[PDB]
Amino acid sequence: GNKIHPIGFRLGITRDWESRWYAGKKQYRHLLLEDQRIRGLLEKELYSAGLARVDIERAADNVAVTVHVAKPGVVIGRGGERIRVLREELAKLTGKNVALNVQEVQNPNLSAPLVAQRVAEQIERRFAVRRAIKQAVQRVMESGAKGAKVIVSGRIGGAEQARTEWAAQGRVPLHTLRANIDYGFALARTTYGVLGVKAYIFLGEV
Amino acid sequence: ARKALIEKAKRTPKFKVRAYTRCVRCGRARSVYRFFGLCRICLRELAHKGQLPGVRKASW
Amino acid sequence: NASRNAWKASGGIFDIPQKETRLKELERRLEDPSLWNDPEAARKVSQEAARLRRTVDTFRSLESDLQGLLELMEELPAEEREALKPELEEAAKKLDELYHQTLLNFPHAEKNAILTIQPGAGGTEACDWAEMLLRMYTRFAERQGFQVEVVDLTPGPEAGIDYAQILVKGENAYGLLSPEAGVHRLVRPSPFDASGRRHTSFAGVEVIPEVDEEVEVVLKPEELRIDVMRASGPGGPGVNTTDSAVRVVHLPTGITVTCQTTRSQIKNKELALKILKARLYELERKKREEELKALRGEVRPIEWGSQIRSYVLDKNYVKDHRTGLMRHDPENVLDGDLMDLIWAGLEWKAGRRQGTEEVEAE
RNA sequence: AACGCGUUAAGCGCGCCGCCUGGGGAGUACGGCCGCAAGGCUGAAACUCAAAGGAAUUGACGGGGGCCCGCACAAGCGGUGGAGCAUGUGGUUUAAUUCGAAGCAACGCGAAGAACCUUACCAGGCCUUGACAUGCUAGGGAACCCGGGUGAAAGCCUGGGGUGCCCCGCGAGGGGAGCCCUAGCACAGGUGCUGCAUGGCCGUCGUCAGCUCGUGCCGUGAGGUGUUGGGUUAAGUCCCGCAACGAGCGCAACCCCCGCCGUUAGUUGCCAGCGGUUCGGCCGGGCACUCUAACGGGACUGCCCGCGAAAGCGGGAGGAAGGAGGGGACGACGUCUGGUCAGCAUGGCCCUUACGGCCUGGGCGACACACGUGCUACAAUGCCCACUACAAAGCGAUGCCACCCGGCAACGGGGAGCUAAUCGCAAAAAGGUGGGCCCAGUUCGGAUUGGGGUCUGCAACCCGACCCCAUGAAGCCGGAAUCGCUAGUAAUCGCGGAUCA
RNA sequence: AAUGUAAAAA
RNA sequence: CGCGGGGUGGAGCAGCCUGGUAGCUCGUCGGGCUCAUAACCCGAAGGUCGUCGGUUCAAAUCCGGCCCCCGCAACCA
Ligand SMILES: [Mg+2]
Ligand SMILES: [Mg+2]
Ligand SMILES: [Mg+2]
Ligand SMILES: [Mg+2]
Ligand SMILES: [Mg+2]
Ligand SMILES: [Mg+2]
Ligand SMILES: [Mg+2]
Ligand SMILES: [Mg+2]
Ligand SMILES: [Mg+2]
Ligand SMILES: [Mg+2]
Ligand SMILES: [Mg+2]
Ligand SMILES: [Mg+2]
Ligand SMILES: [Mg+2]
Ligand SMILES: [Mg+2]
Ligand SMILES: [Mg+2]
Ligand SMILES: [Mg+2]
Ligand SMILES: [Mg+2]
Ligand SMILES: [Mg+2]
Ligand SMILES: [Mg+2]
Ligand SMILES: [Mg+2]
Ligand SMILES: [Mg+2]
Ligand SMILES: [Mg+2]
Ligand SMILES: [Mg+2]
Ligand SMILES: [Mg+2]
Ligand SMILES: [Mg+2]
Ligand SMILES: [Mg+2]
Ligand SMILES: [Mg+2]
Ligand SMILES: [Mg+2]
Ligand SMILES: [Mg+2]
Ligand SMILES: [Mg+2]
Ligand SMILES: [Mg+2]
Ligand SMILES: [Mg+2]
Ligand SMILES: [Mg+2]
Ligand SMILES: [Mg+2]
Ligand SMILES: [Mg+2]
Ligand SMILES: [Mg+2]
Ligand SMILES: [Mg+2]
Ligand SMILES: [Mg+2]
Ligand SMILES: [Mg+2]
Ligand SMILES: [Mg+2]
Ligand SMILES: [Mg+2]
Ligand SMILES: [Mg+2]
Ligand SMILES: [Mg+2]
Ligand SMILES: [Mg+2]
Ligand SMILES: [Mg+2]
Ligand SMILES: [Mg+2]
Ligand SMILES: [Mg+2]
Ligand SMILES: [Mg+2]
Ligand SMILES: [Mg+2]
Ligand SMILES: [Mg+2]
Ligand SMILES: [Mg+2]
Ligand SMILES: [Mg+2]
Ligand SMILES: [Mg+2]
Ligand SMILES: [Mg+2]
Ligand SMILES: [Mg+2]
Ligand SMILES: [Mg+2]
Ligand SMILES: [Mg+2]
Ligand SMILES: [Mg+2]
Ligand SMILES: [Mg+2]
Ligand SMILES: [Mg+2]
Ligand SMILES: [Mg+2]
Ligand SMILES: [Mg+2]
Ligand SMILES: [Mg+2]
Ligand SMILES: [Mg+2]
Ligand SMILES: [Mg+2]
Ligand SMILES: [Mg+2]
Ligand SMILES: [Mg+2]
Ligand SMILES: [Mg+2]
Ligand SMILES: [Mg+2]
Ligand SMILES: [Mg+2]
Ligand SMILES: [Mg+2]
Ligand SMILES: [Mg+2]
Ligand SMILES: [Mg+2]
Ligand SMILES: [Mg+2]
Ligand SMILES: [Mg+2]
Ligand SMILES: [Mg+2]
Ligand SMILES: [Mg+2]
Ligand SMILES: [Mg+2]
Ligand SMILES: [Mg+2]
Ligand SMILES: [Mg+2]
Ligand SMILES: [Mg+2]
Ligand SMILES: [Mg+2]
Ligand SMILES: [Mg+2]
Ligand SMILES: [Mg+2]
Ligand SMILES: [Mg+2]
Ligand SMILES: [Mg+2]
Ligand SMILES: [Mg+2]
Ligand SMILES: [Mg+2]
Ligand SMILES: [Mg+2]
Ligand SMILES: [Mg+2]
Ligand SMILES: [Mg+2]
Ligand SMILES: [Mg+2]
Ligand SMILES: [Mg+2]
Ligand SMILES: [Mg+2]
Ligand SMILES: [Mg+2]
Ligand SMILES: [Mg+2]
Ligand SMILES: [Mg+2]
Ligand SMILES: [Mg+2]
Ligand SMILES: [Mg+2]
Ligand SMILES: [Mg+2]
Ligand SMILES: [Mg+2]
Ligand SMILES: [Mg+2]
Ligand SMILES: [Mg+2]
Ligand SMILES: [Mg+2]
Ligand SMILES: [Mg+2]
Ligand SMILES: [Mg+2]
Ligand SMILES: [Mg+2]
Ligand SMILES: [Mg+2]
Ligand SMILES: [Mg+2]
Ligand SMILES: [Mg+2]
Ligand SMILES: [Mg+2]
Ligand SMILES: [Mg+2]
Ligand SMILES: [Mg+2]
Ligand SMILES: [Mg+2]
Ligand SMILES: [Mg+2]
Ligand SMILES: [Mg+2]
Ligand SMILES: [Mg+2]
Ligand SMILES: [Mg+2]
Ligand SMILES: [Mg+2]
Ligand SMILES: [Mg+2]
Ligand SMILES: [Mg+2]
Ligand SMILES: [Mg+2]
Ligand SMILES: [Mg+2]
Ligand SMILES: [Mg+2]
Ligand SMILES: [Mg+2]
Ligand SMILES: [Mg+2]
Ligand SMILES: [Mg+2]
Ligand SMILES: [Mg+2]
Ligand SMILES: [Mg+2]
Ligand SMILES: [Mg+2]
Ligand SMILES: [Zn+2]
Repeated sequence: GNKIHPIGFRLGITRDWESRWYAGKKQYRHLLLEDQRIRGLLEKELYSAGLARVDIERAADNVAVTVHVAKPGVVIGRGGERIRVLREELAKLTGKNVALNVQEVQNPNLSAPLVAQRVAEQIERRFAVRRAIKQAVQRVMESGAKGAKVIVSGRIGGAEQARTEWAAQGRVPLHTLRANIDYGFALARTTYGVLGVKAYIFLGEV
Repeated sequence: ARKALIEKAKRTPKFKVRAYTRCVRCGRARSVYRFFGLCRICLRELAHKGQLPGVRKASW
Repeated sequence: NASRNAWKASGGIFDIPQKETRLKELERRLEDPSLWNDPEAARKVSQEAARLRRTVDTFRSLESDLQGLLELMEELPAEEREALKPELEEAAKKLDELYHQTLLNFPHAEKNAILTIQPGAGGTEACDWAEMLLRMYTRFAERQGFQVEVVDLTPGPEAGIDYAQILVKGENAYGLLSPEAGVHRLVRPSPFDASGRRHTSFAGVEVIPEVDEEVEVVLKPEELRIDVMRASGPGGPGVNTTDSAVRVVHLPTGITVTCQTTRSQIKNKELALKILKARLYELERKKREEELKALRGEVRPIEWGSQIRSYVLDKNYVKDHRTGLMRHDPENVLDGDLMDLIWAGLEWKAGRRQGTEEVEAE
C-alpha cells in the first residue's frame, strides 16, 4: 500500500543524483528549470533508440549531458551529422556550453527503465500482457540478474474493470539498502486510456 | 481557466501585487516553493528521481 | 438567447398550416344567409372566427421579429448590429403572451394547487428520496415567486418522509406543477446499502387546486315528500286514531326513511329528517370522490417503469421519458431548475397529448 | 458422494415383505374407513419455483473456548463538552456565497497566505482561430519605439516617429526572409461530466506478523501438508520436533539524529599558559578544552552465577551506554467499487461568438442556529512593574538592520556592519531579586466598542495587521458525554522557518 | 439487551 | 325538549368544591451512546383554560345565557 520510490530511497547510497552540481539562493531555481527542459527534448527526440538515463554536470556555463542509449548508433548517425545537430538545438535554446557525450549500455535487458519501455511498447502494439511480462522477466533473469519484477495496472486488455498484473522472480528486498535496484516507469497510450508499467531489477549488493 | 490563467501569471502587464507564485511544471498556485519554483507534489516526484541535486530523504 | 429562439418561433409555426385550412372551411361558412338562421348552432360557427385573432396575430408578430431580427445582426461589435438587439427586447416581452395563452387554457390552471408526495418502490432510500423532491419543489416555489405552506408531513423511520403534502399559493400554481404528475425515478449508489451498489428508487407526485361545499341546499322542501301514518306497536286508542309515524322519502335520490320512536309527529318528522341529512351527506361524499380523485391520475403504479422522468446521479443525467428530452445536471435540477423542463418541453407534451386529441378525434 | 461402516456390515451372496421417483402446494382437500371427542388411517390436483437437498473444503462470524498483544481498560496527570474569541464544516441566506473531502481514515483537511491578484462563482462592459501551439493561402506594413481622443478598466478609434538584413542595379523600382495587422481555412481552449472507464500518488487496518511459491506426500475433489505442534522473542525471532525439504515478498540488518571516545582540522574556542590591555578573547600567542563536520572505535548474552535439550531467561561485575540504549527513515499478499480526472496525465462524453478569453465591481468574510478543531481565562503554586542570568535550531545583499536623533507608541529619517561559526533578526519566556495588589466579576479576566494614529500595497466600506487613550462583556472550573499521554514523556515556557507586499 | 430492505464476480 | 356530567399545551388526563402560583404521562425540539435507527442519558419549548356576559382588589376556579360532546329519561290509556 505504501512502497516508496526505491530511487529516492537511496539518494544517500546506490543511486547518485541524476543531475549533479551546485547553486545558491538565486541560481538553483533557474539551473534546474533549464536543466529539466534539457532532458525534455532528449526524452522525446532520442528515446527513438532506447534512451534510459541522462546525466547533467555543471558549475559555470559548462554542461556535460551523458546519454545512455542502448544503441549509440542512432544518436551519432554514421560519423557526426546526427550527434552534432543535437548540440545545435541545445545551444540554440540555451546560450551555454554543450558537451553531449554518449555512454553505452552493457545490456539493455538489465536497465529497468528500458525493460519498462520494452513491455510498455508491446502493450500498445496490442499483445498479451501476461505472456509479455513473463518473457520480459524470464529474459531479464536469464540474461544474468539476482532478481527482477514487472507490474502493469489499469485496463489490462481494454477491459471494463481495471486490474493489476503481477510477475516476479528472485530476491528483490525493497527494504534493504545494500541492495540496489534499477527502477523505471513507463506508460502506454491506448484507445482505452493510460496504463502504468514498472520494472524492478536487482543488481549489486554490499 | 487553466492555460490563459498561467499566461496571466506570466505577462505581468499590470500592477505589482497582482503578480503571484506559480508552478513551473504543472501550473499550481498554492503550495509553490520559491526555491525551486515548484509545487509540493512534483517536487516530491523529482526529489525521488534525484533530479534535485543535494536533496535527500531526511530523517532524525 | 439564440438557443430558445427557434424553439419558441417554430412553436408557433406548426399551428400555421393546420389552422390555415380549418379557418378557411369556417370563414366561408359565415357567408351564406341560411347559416345564421340557426339559433345557438350559429354561435359555434362565428366562435371559430374569434380564434383567427389569436393566430393571425402571431402570423404577423412572430414572422416580423424573424425576418427583421435575423437580418442585421450577423457581425458587428456594437454599432448598428447591437443596436438592433434592443429592437427585439419586446420580442421576449411578447414571447410571454404566446407562452401564457396556451397554459391557462387548462381546466383550473390559474388557481393555486396542492402537491402530495409519497415514497414507493425503492426501499428506505426511496423513503429518503421523497424528502429530496419535497426540498426540490419547495425551493422551486420561492424562486418562482410563490408562497408555500406544509399542510402535512410525516418523517419516516430512518429516512425522512413516509408522506408529505404542500399547498403552493400564487397564480398558476396548478399550471406549472401540472406536468409534475406521475412517479419520478432515482438512480444512485444507496447510502443505506452496506455494499453501496447502485439501486433504483421511486416516488409518486400529485397536483390539484381546491373546491368548496354544499350541505343544506340539498334538503330543499321542494324535493322530498313526507308521509303520515298510524304507528305499529303499543299506545292505546291514541296509537290507533293518531298517526305519528313519518316517512320522508327523497324524491330525486329515491332514498327513503321512516321514524316513529316518539309519541309526537313533529319530533318524528324532525328526527326522520336529521337522519336523512346524514345519509344524504354520505351520498354526496361518495360522488364527491370521483370528481376529486380521478383528477389525480388514471393509474400510477409507483412500481418499476411507472416513472416518467429518471434522475441518475452516477452518470449525472436527468431524462424526461415523455418528451424524450435529456439533460446533464441532476444535482441542480433537484434544487429548482424545473423551469427549463416545464416551460419548453413539459407543458408542451402535456397539452400536446390533449391538444392533438381534440383537434383530431375525441 | 464424503462423513463413516466393518463377524453387532453400511462387506460379499440368496429368498421374502415394506418403501422412494425434484422443492412448495401437503400429510392439505375430496371420498372412504375408524374415533365420544380431540383426531387417526388411506391420500390427490390446479397452480408455482430453477431450484430443494446430502457430505466435505476454504473463509468470515459467535452475547464459543484456550493462549497472547497494543495508553484498549484499569492506576495517575492534564484536557474538550460550559463561557468569549479564532478557524473548519452542517444548514440557512444570497445576484453568487465556485468545487471537493463525509464513522474510524471529512470537519486549523486540498489552502505552506481569498482585499483586486488568487478565482474555478455573480452582476456588468467587452474579444471571437482567439491569452498559448503547429501549418497552408493573402494584402499591407520593416523590426521597433511614442502620444492624443475614449473609459470603471477591458476594449475600441486614431496620429507622429521609423525605414535595418537578401536578389538584378550607379539609381529608381520590384521580388525574399522575420515580425505585426486584417481576411480565411486546419486547429486551439474548457477548473464542463463521468475516480463505477484509468495511470500516478496517497489514507487505511498497521510496524499488525503475517501472505505465498517450487518439488515431494495425502484427497475422487475443492484443498491439506510446509506456516501445525512443545519452548521463546518486539516478530513466521530463534530452538527442538515434524511426511516433508527448500526458497520468495514481509520483522530484523545495511542509512540518519542523539549518548561515550579517538584521529584529521584551527578566523569557533580558552591569561587553561605567560605578556600587554582603551581590562570587550581586543593584541602577542597556542590546539589543551569547548565547539565545528569527516572518518573510526565501542556492545557481541563476550564474562561470573541459577534453570534449561537448545534457543533463552532471571541476577551480578565491568562499562558513557546491556539483551532493540532513546528517537527517526523504512510499512508485506492485500482490504476498503476508499481518495483525487481540481496538481498533472488520460479513454469516452459535452460546449465551441460559445460550457472558451479580457477587465472593473462583488462573493468565497454572508447568520435565527448546530458540530469539529483550537486560542485566552475564571486567578494568590496568582496578576502587575523594575532589574538580573541560562538555550537550540534556523533565516537575511534592492534582504535581516547594530547605533544615535524625533515620537507615549506601531513607525518615519540619518546611518555602520554583512554573498555570513566573522555582521544582523536577538530581551528567549517561565525563572532569580525587589516592590505593590489582599479575595474583589478585582491591578484577575480582555470580549466589545468610541475616538486618534503608524505600515504594506494602485487600493484597507465590503475586507488586513499593528500602536495609544477610553469603554471593559461572558466567564467563581463547566449537564449527559468524551480526548491525550508510560520519561525527559505528559504538563508548562518561549524561539525559528516554510508560505508571503 | 431489537433492527439494517431493493442493481456488482473473463 | 327534561334531568346529570364534561370542554385545560399536539394526544389522553389532574387542577375548580376551599378564587391568588396551571400539574402528570406521551409526543415535539436541542445535545449525547451507536457504523446507523430504536431503546436509554442530558436539556428545552409549548396552553385563548369552548364562547359571550356578571361578581370580585383578582376568575381555569363563583354566577348567568349560548354552542358542542356524554349518559339517563321520554311512561298510563
Ligand atoms: Mg501503482
Ligand atoms: Mg494477481
Ligand atoms: Mg528465489
Ligand atoms: Mg490513453
Ligand atoms: Mg484555458
Ligand atoms: Mg501574494
Ligand atoms: Mg320550484
Ligand atoms: Mg311496520
Ligand atoms: Mg303498555
Ligand atoms: Mg295500548
Ligand atoms: Mg286523533
Ligand atoms: Mg284524528
Ligand atoms: Mg469402526
Ligand atoms: Mg459373528
Ligand atoms: Mg467367526
Ligand atoms: Mg470382532
Ligand atoms: Mg411420485
Ligand atoms: Mg411437487
Ligand atoms: Mg399419511
Ligand atoms: Mg397430522
Ligand atoms: Mg375426510
Ligand atoms: Mg380404510
Ligand atoms: Mg358409516
Ligand atoms: Mg372400533
Ligand atoms: Mg370426550
Ligand atoms: Mg377444545
Ligand atoms: Mg381435525
Ligand atoms: Mg374433525
Ligand atoms: Mg385419533
Ligand atoms: Mg388408496
Ligand atoms: Mg404414493
Ligand atoms: Mg382424489
Ligand atoms: Mg454441512
Ligand atoms: Mg473463530
Ligand atoms: Mg457467554
Ligand atoms: Mg471451555
Ligand atoms: Mg472447551
Ligand atoms: Mg474455561
Ligand atoms: Mg486512548
Ligand atoms: Mg482513565
Ligand atoms: Mg490500574
Ligand atoms: Mg471544559
Ligand atoms: Mg459552544
Ligand atoms: Mg466553548
Ligand atoms: Mg466549503
Ligand atoms: Mg440553518
Ligand atoms: Mg451573485
Ligand atoms: Mg455554506
Ligand atoms: Mg463544500
Ligand atoms: Mg492573500
Ligand atoms: Mg493570434
Ligand atoms: Mg515549416
Ligand atoms: Mg489556402
Ligand atoms: Mg513595408
Ligand atoms: Mg508599422
Ligand atoms: Mg523597408
Ligand atoms: Mg480623457
Ligand atoms: Mg489611450
Ligand atoms: Mg545582418
Ligand atoms: Mg542586392
Ligand atoms: Mg530616386
Ligand atoms: Mg520597394
Ligand atoms: Mg513578403
Ligand atoms: Mg514572413
Ligand atoms: Mg484541459
Ligand atoms: Mg477509488
Ligand atoms: Mg486510481
Ligand atoms: Mg513489529
Ligand atoms: Mg491421492
Ligand atoms: Mg498461514
Ligand atoms: Mg517458546
Ligand atoms: Mg531441530
Ligand atoms: Mg524430521
Ligand atoms: Mg555518512
Ligand atoms: Mg589516541
Ligand atoms: Mg596570567
Ligand atoms: Mg598549570
Ligand atoms: Mg592595564
Ligand atoms: Mg585574542
Ligand atoms: Mg604582545
Ligand atoms: Mg577527514
Ligand atoms: Mg547489545
Ligand atoms: Mg554471555
Ligand atoms: Mg549465555
Ligand atoms: Mg559452577
Ligand atoms: Mg540444540
Ligand atoms: Mg549443548
Ligand atoms: Mg550448552
Ligand atoms: Mg539477565
Ligand atoms: Mg525509535
Ligand atoms: Mg524495513
Ligand atoms: Mg439565517
Ligand atoms: Mg450534531
Ligand atoms: Mg521588567
Ligand atoms: Mg534593562
Ligand atoms: Mg545568553
Ligand atoms: Mg538559509
Ligand atoms: Mg530579495
Ligand atoms: Mg545619527
Ligand atoms: Mg512617528
Ligand atoms: Mg526607516
Ligand atoms: Mg540623522
Ligand atoms: Mg558603506
Ligand atoms: Mg560574516
Ligand atoms: Mg560579519
Ligand atoms: Mg544576533
Ligand atoms: Mg469575586
Ligand atoms: Mg479588596
Ligand atoms: Mg489607487
Ligand atoms: Mg468567571
Ligand atoms: Mg464526543
Ligand atoms: Mg506507549
Ligand atoms: Mg464471463
Ligand atoms: Mg384540546
Ligand atoms: Mg386551592
Ligand atoms: Mg386545602
Ligand atoms: Mg417527554
Ligand atoms: Mg431528540
Ligand atoms: Mg442532551
Ligand atoms: Mg442543562
Ligand atoms: Mg431546545
Ligand atoms: Mg371559563
Ligand atoms: Mg367533540
Ligand atoms: Mg361527536
Ligand atoms: Mg334511554
Ligand atoms: Mg317516565
Ligand atoms: Mg308512553
Ligand atoms: Mg304507568
Ligand atoms: Mg303501569
Ligand atoms: Mg293503574
Ligand atoms: Zn507541479
